[PDB]
Amino acid sequence: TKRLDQIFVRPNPDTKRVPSTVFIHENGIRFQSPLRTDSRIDILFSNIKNLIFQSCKGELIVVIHIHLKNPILMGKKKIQDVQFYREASEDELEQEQEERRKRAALDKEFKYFADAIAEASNGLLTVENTFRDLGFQGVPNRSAVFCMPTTDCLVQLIEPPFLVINLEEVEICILERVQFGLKNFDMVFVYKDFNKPVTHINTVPIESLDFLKQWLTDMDIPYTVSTINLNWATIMKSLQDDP
Repeated sequence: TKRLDQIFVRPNPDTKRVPSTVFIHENGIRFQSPLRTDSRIDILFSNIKNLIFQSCKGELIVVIHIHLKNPILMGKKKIQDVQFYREASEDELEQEQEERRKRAALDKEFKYFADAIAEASNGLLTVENTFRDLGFQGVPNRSAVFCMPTTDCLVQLIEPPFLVINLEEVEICILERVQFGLKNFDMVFVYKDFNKPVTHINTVPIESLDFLKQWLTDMDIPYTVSTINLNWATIMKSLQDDP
C-alpha cells in the first residue's frame, strides 16, 4: 500500500500534534483526524477538486493540499480543505548543506506521494504545483503571506483559512486602490457564481502590479483597474438581482 508516513494533518486549530500516515486505497485516501475522537477520515478521489503539491522552498513546511468538491466532516466541522505537511526543521557550512539536502529529500518524498495519488485516481486527478517565481505578497486574512498560482489555481496554503481560487471560475479581477503615490494596492476576485462571496487579497506590493496584470492576461482572466476601493456589498447585490 502506498503511504506517506510521519505527517501532520490540517485544519488543526488547537489540538496537540500527533504524527500520522496517509494511505492510498482503491477509490481514495484515508488518514487519522488530528482530533482524537473523530475516527478515520476517508476522502474519495472523485471528491478532490484540486490536488496540490507545494514545495517547502521559502517556507517552513512542505505541503500536499486537497481542495474538496463537497465539504467533509472533520473535527465536528464541515471543511472544504485538508492538507498534510511536515516541517523542514557539523560546521556551519555543513549544517547548511545538510539542511538543503533534507529539504530536497522532503520535496521529492511529498511530490512522489502526490503523484501516487493522481496515478491511483486513474485519470481523474492531476498534480498541480505552486510556482514560487510567480508568487506575490498579500493579505487575504490578517497577516502578510505569500500567494502562489498553479496551472489552474491561485492559492495560499500556509496560513489558515486556506485559500484556493480556481481560475476557471473567476469572472473578473478588479485591481483597486492603485494611485500615483501609493506603495501597495488591493485585488478583488469576482466569481462567475455571483452568489459566491468575492475574494479580497489586500496590500499587494505595487512593484508586483505589472507582473500580475500579465499573469492575469496569460490566464484569460479579464481585469479592470480602479483608483479606489469599490463597494462589493452593494456591487454584488446588483449582479445578483439584475443587470
